[PDB]
Amino acid sequence: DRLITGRLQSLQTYVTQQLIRAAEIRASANLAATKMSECVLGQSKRVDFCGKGYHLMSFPQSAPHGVVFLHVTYVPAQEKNFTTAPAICHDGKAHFPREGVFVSNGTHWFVTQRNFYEPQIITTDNTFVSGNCDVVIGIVNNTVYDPL
Amino acid sequence: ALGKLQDVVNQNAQALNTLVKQLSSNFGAISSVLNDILSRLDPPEAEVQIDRLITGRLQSLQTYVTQQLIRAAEIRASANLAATKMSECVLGQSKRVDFCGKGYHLMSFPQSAPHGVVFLHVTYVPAQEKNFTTAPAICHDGKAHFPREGVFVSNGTHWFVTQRNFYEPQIITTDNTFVSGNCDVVIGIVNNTVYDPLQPELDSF
Amino acid sequence: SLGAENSVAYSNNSIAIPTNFTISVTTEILPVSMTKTSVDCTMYICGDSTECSNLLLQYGSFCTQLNRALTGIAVEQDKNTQEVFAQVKQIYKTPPIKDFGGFNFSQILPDPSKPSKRSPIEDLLFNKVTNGLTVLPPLLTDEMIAQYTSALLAGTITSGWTFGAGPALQIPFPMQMAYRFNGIGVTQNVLYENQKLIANQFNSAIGKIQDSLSSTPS
Amino acid sequence: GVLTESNKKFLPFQQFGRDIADTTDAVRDPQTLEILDITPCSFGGVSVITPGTNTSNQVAVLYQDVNCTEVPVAIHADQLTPTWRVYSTGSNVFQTRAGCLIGAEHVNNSYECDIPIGAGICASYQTQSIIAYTMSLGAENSVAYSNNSIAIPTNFTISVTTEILPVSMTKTSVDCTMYICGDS
Repeated sequence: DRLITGRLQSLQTYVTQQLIRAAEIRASANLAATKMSECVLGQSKRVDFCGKGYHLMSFPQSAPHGVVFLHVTYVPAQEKNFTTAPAICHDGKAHFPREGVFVSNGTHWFVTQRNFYEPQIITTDNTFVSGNCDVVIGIVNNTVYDPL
Repeated sequence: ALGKLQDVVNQNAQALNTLVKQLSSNFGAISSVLNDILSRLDPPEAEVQIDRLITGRLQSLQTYVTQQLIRAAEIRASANLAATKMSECVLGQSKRVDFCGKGYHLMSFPQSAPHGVVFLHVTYVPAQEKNFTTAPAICHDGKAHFPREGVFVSNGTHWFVTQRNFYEPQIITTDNTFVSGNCDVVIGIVNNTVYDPLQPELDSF
Repeated sequence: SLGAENSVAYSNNSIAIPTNFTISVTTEILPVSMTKTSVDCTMYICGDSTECSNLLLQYGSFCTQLNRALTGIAVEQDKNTQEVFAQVKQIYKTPPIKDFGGFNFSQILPDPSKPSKRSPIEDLLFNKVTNGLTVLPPLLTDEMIAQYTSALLAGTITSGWTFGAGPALQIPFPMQMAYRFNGIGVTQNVLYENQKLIANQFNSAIGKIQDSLSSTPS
Repeated sequence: GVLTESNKKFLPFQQFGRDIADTTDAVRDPQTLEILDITPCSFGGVSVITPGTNTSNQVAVLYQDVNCTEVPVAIHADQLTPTWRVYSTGSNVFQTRAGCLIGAEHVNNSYECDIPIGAGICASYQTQSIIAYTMSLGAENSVAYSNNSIAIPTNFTISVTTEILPVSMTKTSVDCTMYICGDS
């Protein structure tokens, strides 16, 4: 009786610990499956989910009892100081960047990408107008050239 | 189809019957009825017998409580996932792939079920496709051109631009495209004409 | 020391803009399965004895409870892998000519010379990782898991994300990467005007993974 | 156990050999100093593979962790009923990595897994008897990739899939005192 009680208790402890560890493994596998569906079969806007940086693609790899994800990310590099402006006033009207941000190397004002410096010339297609220039704070004076 | 709900209900009902079945187990005592060991034995030995039975039953009830305590965590994880799905598929449109259904997600409609929930994910799936020649850019005047919200496709002789998920070919103008750089750096650039809506009108006026 | 002290040059009219970029490849590991072990209560607790079994009949369904729980763990271990890998209805296959616009995937997609259809990364991974108790075999052999991994890799390389959400629609891989840059707010022309450098960084980054994994054991 | 000629080298005076688990894996002969391996006699589970009774009444049996040779001795074929003797022998005895499968016809084909066996083997019922095989992970496909080729849909389908998630369980509560003691 004493031996059976002891052995049974040892088996019960083993089963209990295995059940808890299996739940932990289930959570990990569920996270892996979501990562496969959201990093491999698509691009994720979630920050820091598919690797550190702006996720581009992930290539899965198998392993013993697991999976390995190689993450492809775009990380901006070689930054540079610039002067900015919330808007540019041209004819008493306020102009805002449709898809970018106004920057100035000192001589001219350009609109570029929020994540890569490709300066352009501020046109009536790179910007849009909203009201007069008496409201925006920090608005500056420059010309909105029109190719028309 | 309701495998998950049935599994939960069965696993709960089973193992609740195992506890009750253990209520008729000796555990090495003389009988599995406390009254009987009391009414057939003197307290000096009925005490020992009942002690053995108490130890066995305490073990059985403790085991059931631990199992339920782990199954409760599993159902909590399932309900937290379902609450997240309700928030991100029913209360909004998700761009998470394979989260709200299989396909491009549009919406969902929730339904209730005993001890659970059922979601109806409405998704958009492309159906009939063709194959077309394509190019990264188009050269017009020594300047590389790229599309703004689409891709450049050819019906075999006519280069067109269309959206990436529904074939709707449109005329390549300077409006649905954008100029950047020259026709020398891009790889696979092709030659075609980017019609400007202004000059024909200017000739007209 | 929690880390390097750093001070941003914040102001009311100063912005910093990136002029270059780096393609970074990094590895994430997630455990997916566990060893399926099933134990028999009687053999472990009694073994040869028969009288012991008769006494154990008095302990009720302690054997049934433990065996049932352990089998549940076993079935779950296969359900996990099935959900993680079997997310493709078909098995997409890479084209016979691996000319993908300069992106070299040879380090990640299988080479037939290895007996198991495994890429060099998977070979490094397998090589590096080293009484009534029975370890059941998995429902999927490592070959089958690799087959799913190749299918997903081929689908993504040849059809972008169009195959996890619909029929696999082929798309040129440089064009796919342009769609992805447009995804992170960088216009596609940056990729076209820098394809050689972008592919080269991608290839070098892929290669560094093998060295970063083999030397570092933890 | 199964005493077999061992190839290991005991010391001249050593008489016992134990593994990592403190279990004997080699024994020496008391008279002739012959050192022999001790491997525990075969054991394993017995699984019955059957299509639903509402579909059919034939069965096929699996023995885990066995070479197919020791099924007739291990099962007590002479002791059981004549019906059990059918699955202790026959011509269709297929050996898998999961053990020995008796009662299913191994084929050279591949289909969706229907009843799992292990090591990639799955078994099913088609003409009209039980078969065993290696699963095929879905249809093979080669996408027509080309440096200037695409595929663009011209039509679309609005599908509605169904997902079920368990949310709660019965709020059962047991009184420890009355359960263990009743009125006692």
